[PDB]
Amino acid sequence: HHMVELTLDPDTANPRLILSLDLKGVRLGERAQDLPNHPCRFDTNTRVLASCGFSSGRHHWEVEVGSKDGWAFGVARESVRRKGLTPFTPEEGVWALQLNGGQYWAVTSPERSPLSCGHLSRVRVALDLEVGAVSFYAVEDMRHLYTFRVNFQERVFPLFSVCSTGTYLRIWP
Amino acid sequence: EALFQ
Repeated sequence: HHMVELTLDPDTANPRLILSLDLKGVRLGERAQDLPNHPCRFDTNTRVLASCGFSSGRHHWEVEVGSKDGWAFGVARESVRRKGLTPFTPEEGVWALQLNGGQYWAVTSPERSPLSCGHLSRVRVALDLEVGAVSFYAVEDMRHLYTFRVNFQERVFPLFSVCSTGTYLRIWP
Repeated sequence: EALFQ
């Protein structure tokens, strides 16, 4: 299966996040790193982008997910706000799944959409900038989790967020 | 809980 080779972009990462040495993994620490505050860096929300974004075409990757609450992942428009506390909503240009309250959610607004998908281990993300959609599938049977249909009007970046300790996200391949 | 997501 042809998947994009992605690495987490340390210049974007919230300083509380810990990125693995291979730049595939992210979790939350309780120590803020002393990092330079670039305009691209998420200074309050616990977010990081991949270093690669996309303006056209179709792209796949997979995300290995922790069993416990605290993560959300998907894609963000490049213009996603980086500074101060921002909402985690489609209006803010984030299109994500989340594990919170021991429930899986598609992060719709104003109310999140609870998913009855069973336990998740690894999720395939299918980003389609030709038709305007981002879809999520559980890898065991490729059951469909959710599709956001979006007329994306800018470059779209893989998005990861971890807002509590005790969980993680990891990029494959 | 997810305020900072």
